[PDB]
Amino acid sequence: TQKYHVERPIFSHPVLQERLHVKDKVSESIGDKLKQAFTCTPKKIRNIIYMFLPITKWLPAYKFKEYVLGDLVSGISTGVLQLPQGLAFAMLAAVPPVFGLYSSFYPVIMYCFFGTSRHISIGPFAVISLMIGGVAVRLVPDDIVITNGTEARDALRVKVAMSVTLLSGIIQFCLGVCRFGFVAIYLTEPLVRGFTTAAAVHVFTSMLKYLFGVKTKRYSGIFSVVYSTVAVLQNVKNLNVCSLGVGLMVFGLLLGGKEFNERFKEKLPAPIPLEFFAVVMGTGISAGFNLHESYSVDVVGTLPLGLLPPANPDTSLFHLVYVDAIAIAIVGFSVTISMAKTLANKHGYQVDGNQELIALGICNSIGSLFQTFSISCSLSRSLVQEGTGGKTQLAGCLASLMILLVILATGFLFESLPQAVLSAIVIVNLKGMFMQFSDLPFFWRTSKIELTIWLTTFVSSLFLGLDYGLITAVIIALLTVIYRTQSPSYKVLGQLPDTDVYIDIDAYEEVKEIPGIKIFQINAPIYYANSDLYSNALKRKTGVNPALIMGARRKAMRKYAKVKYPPIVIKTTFPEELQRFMPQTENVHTIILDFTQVNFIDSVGVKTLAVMVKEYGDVGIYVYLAGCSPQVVNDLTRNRFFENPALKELLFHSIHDAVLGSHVREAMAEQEASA
Amino acid sequence: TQKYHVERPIFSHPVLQERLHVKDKVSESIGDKLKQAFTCTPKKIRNIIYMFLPITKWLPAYKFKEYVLGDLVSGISTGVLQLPQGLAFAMLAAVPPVFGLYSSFYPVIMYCFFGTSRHISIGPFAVISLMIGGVAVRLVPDDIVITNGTEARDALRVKVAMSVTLLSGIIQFCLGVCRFGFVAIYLTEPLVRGFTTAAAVHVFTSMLKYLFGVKTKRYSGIFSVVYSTVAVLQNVKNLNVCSLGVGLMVFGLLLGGKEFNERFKEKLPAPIPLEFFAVVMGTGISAGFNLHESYSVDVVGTLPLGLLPPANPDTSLFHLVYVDAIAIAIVGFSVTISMAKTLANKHGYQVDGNQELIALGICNSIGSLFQTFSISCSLSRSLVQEGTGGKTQLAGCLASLMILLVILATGFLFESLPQAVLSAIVIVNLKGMFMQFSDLPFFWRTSKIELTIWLTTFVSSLFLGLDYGLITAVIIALLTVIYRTQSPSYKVLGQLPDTDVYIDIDAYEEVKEIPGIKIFQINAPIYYANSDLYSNALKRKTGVNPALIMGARRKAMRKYAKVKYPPIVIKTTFPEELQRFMPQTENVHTIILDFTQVNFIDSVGVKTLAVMVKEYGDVGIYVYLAGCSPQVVNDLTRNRFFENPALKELLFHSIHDAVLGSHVREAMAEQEASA
Repeated sequence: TQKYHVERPIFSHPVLQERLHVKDKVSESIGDKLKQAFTCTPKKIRNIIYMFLPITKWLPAYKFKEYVLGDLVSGISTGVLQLPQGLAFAMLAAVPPVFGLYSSFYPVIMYCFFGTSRHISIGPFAVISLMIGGVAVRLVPDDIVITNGTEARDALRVKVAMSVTLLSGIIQFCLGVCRFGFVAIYLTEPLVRGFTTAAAVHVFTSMLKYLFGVKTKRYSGIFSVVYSTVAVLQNVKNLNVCSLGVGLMVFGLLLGGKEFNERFKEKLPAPIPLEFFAVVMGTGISAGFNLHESYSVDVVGTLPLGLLPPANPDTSLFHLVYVDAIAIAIVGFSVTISMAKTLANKHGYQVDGNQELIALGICNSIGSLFQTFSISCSLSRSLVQEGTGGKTQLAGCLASLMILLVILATGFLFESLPQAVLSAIVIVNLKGMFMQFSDLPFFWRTSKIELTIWLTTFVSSLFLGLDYGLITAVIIALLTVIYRTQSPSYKVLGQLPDTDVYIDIDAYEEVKEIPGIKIFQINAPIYYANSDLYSNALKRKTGVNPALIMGARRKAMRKYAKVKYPPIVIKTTFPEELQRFMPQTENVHTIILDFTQVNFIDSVGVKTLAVMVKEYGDVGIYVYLAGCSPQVVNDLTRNRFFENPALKELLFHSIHDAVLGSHVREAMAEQEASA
Repeated sequence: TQKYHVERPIFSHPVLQERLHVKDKVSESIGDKLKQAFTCTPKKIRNIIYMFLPITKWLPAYKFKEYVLGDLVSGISTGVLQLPQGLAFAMLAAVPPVFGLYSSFYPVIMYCFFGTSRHISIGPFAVISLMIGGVAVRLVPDDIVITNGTEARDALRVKVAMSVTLLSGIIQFCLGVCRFGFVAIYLTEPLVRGFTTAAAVHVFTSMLKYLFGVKTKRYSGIFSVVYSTVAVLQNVKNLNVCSLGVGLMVFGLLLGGKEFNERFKEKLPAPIPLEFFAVVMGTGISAGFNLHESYSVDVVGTLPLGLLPPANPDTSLFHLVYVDAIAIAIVGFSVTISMAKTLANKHGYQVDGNQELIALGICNSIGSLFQTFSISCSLSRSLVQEGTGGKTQLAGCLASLMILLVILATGFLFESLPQAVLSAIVIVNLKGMFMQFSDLPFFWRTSKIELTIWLTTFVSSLFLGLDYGLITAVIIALLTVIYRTQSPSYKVLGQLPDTDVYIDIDAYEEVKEIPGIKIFQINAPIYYANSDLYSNALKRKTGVNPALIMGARRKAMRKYAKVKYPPIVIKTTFPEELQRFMPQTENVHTIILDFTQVNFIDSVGVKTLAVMVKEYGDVGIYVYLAGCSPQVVNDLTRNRFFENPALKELLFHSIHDAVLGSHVREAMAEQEASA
């Protein structure tokens, strides 16, 4: 074997630098980058087309042998779940459900043409629908001045909804083309899991009132979940029993069917789309028993059979829906990129945030001309597509084809459909995300920092609106790194004999401390927020406090009473007469602070290091720096730390190098004192 | 000399760990900390008294020999500047100036008894006065229903001012006693410099309208500076010429006097208090020439001579001044701790944020009973106290004594005092902070990160209210560390022969790369926000892209066409027949990623590292980890990275250790292939 044997001299900073020569520093200029990426080679243009327009990329990669059956099953299940869930979001958004039908067909195909993620399901989303409904209510109130019909009111509501949807689409496209979308590098896996869980709880609390069959005022904004829950709880007295009863029966039936599908996962060739049987039996019972006026239950109502021509929305209303459209676009992009990243990490591939944002923005912008409200990623549909075995985006295309087949022919069958059934089917297909709470014990016993980031994201995202909840979750997520820096290892370390290794004294029982040597290590980049903490930790853990040493020297003195710079370290001037009565200690001649684990030095860090070196020299203690990175040396010579040229020799390439240099200097001092 | 000579075996993780034994892990329990700090020794109680009540600490340390003359001069100058500046803040706060006189005497003495900083000047501050005036206007408008006097209106204004001041004092005390104040570890030196500069510009723009002798509506809140400047500019047409003229003459006189004092700093024994001569000549000219009705200029008015008894403020109004008092307390504490830290770093000592907050809160709370509005640190007075040679807080006591001597006897002399003179003297004594702009070129050519943090703090603190401006300046200040992490060194490094040193290949011209070895180093803690960046940088800079290698192998294949886990690294299975037509490269057998510079590993980092190792093994490339810190090894074994026990041997204590281990494994493989 090749034994670890090296014979080199000491490599402090001056003696190492005198053996090295500076580069020629090859020219890396702005013009060199500028002329590149403009030659317009066929490969470059093909790559640009592939990145911007990805449908032409993976269609030749599609394989008929092993993808067709899975894609067909996934598309069938996606359409089956997309019908009533889309209707539910539509009737939640204070618009007729036919507009939800439009918003379930065009955007999916447009995202298939332009989107990157191949496993998420695109369509209407809950909190987007709540925002749209709140905007429409704020513009067009419940009572407006135009028998006693509401067609004009619904027309005004859909006009303002289309206006805010188009504004959100344009601003999303503008953000995407302006290279915004790098923030997808944020949104940590606990963070996105907590965000999706909070969104799920928001959907549950939003559709709880629709399950109960009670109509109340809609709440949008901060503290929306608690206000909605209070509104539901205050109106439980005014309740209908038959709608709640049928909702509970369909709830139990769907829960039993899902448990049966999970229990018999090995037996059936594919999971049967029980969500279609559920809705068809629900509408059959509603039509047969005629609950719409016998019990006066809420019904989704008549469904037009049309494919209305494109229309230009109302631009003039953009002036009042600035912040609303901004919030809608931010939340939609965040949810879409969150679910895309989650599914990509689940499978193994990757998604592009910029491409997702551009595709979503242009999709919303074009679909707004098609009388469709704002879209996002449907989390429940995305998980069920992942579970059933989705592999491509053509499952969404099949879902859109099924939606179209319903619209043109089957649309009049759902006129007698209770909204409680839609609410309950949304809850049962959303119950699959409440199993994402299983990471809480997965994070408690394992990396509690992920636990607290998950809790912070979930709390700030549930009890507060998503548009500010996610930005504050990201803020505390990134300040978590700051906190982790502010609590370093702070370990004093020695060495075990006849080795280069230097390990914590409280680690392994044979790393004997070198007598007279104290080595302090920090696992932090020692910037302003922890420079004083580092100084205090060094003064405490190593047991060498310069202020305490000076105080002890002064009290011993009073007890016994009855350009050229000065040297950094002054020798002890107290004679043996005064030194007879002293609190004698180990009297370490040097302390070395290795900088192998630091990343950079801040200006406050430079000042703290300089004053530390000055204080220890005033006491009479040499201070050496071990293993400073070239960036750290650059940050030191950047400031006025190296104004005194007699500080370049306090720098050492390694801890062992610093220890050996201290030993050599001690031997030289002893030889000079003797000889 | 002691040459660096070591003879030790290879120290990969298993062979190193088998030579070490785990601790007994001495008991560090909660109860051990709990019983400590409750024995109530005389030293402990004395230290608690010293920390909470510091006036008893440094009074015995006061020396009559070298402090008396400097303290007397500093106190004289502080009182001289405190008189008209305090009057100006009072008449800006929509309250009679006598209340500013009260707010210039009691709080200074109370802070002397309780405050820690020994060089800052305590009194009224501008933006605090703007907030108080805005609150008083919002509660009591300009036109209220109670000849045609305003004494009742002024009484209501001072009542609401005292109420909000007391609320700010109580909440400041509550924050201080609740150990809040650790945020003083933030507020970097560029950040506090920019904050003070923005505050100075706010004072200038606020008192510009008072210099012009025009009365407009007061603006408080976000974008206050631009609104105030627009209000001043729109009313330059409605102007008086005599007040502006006398303001310009006193401006020029004070500028000339300050330049003369600076030019003759060596000659005079002490800088003469020209601010007293200025105000006395101004009020003498105002009384003699009688401008109050000849030119109808603004006059500070009659000044009562009283020491009014303590009164209880209006508690019931607390319900409406929540956010206002919160902002006032936050801004006051921030300014005080900022100037305290700046002066402490200028001199060398340190200040306690918690003690400063407690002292300020209790000072404001008690002084609110004395008909005084909210206080803070006066920046201009603090700098002039620092410059004149302040050493103790008794200079503030002398300033308060001078203010009292003015109140009881000399108070009726300032009845005929134009407000333009007060505005101009504030500007001339505030011009000393506009020299703090000199750090902009000190930061451009030196550590541009400090430049951008300074610019961010100044912009967010000037063009936006201080209460949110400072919190957002802190937010971007702490995200600056995140950005600095997201742009690591990203250097591929080799070694120079016969040494342990490993240095960047683009550094010094003799660090020859070991053939078949690629070493990648990151100066970042490789968490979620830069894991993908690290992977891309490794795949790009080292020229080894596993996806590209697999693609090249597949294209060569198509060209030539006409629990027990599997081993991590699979041997190349392509025969020599297919290997004849290949894009042959260096074919590095290993790549080693040293973790000496990283601080921790995130869960996303663990996943990225695992998938990286898997991909490189699939290609057939060994991956080793060099110099992982014990925290990094703990973070790796924390996750499921070490589920496969054949990954513990990819860990090495040093880069040279990993290189030698790779060499030994290559030699063993060659020996096995041959023999």
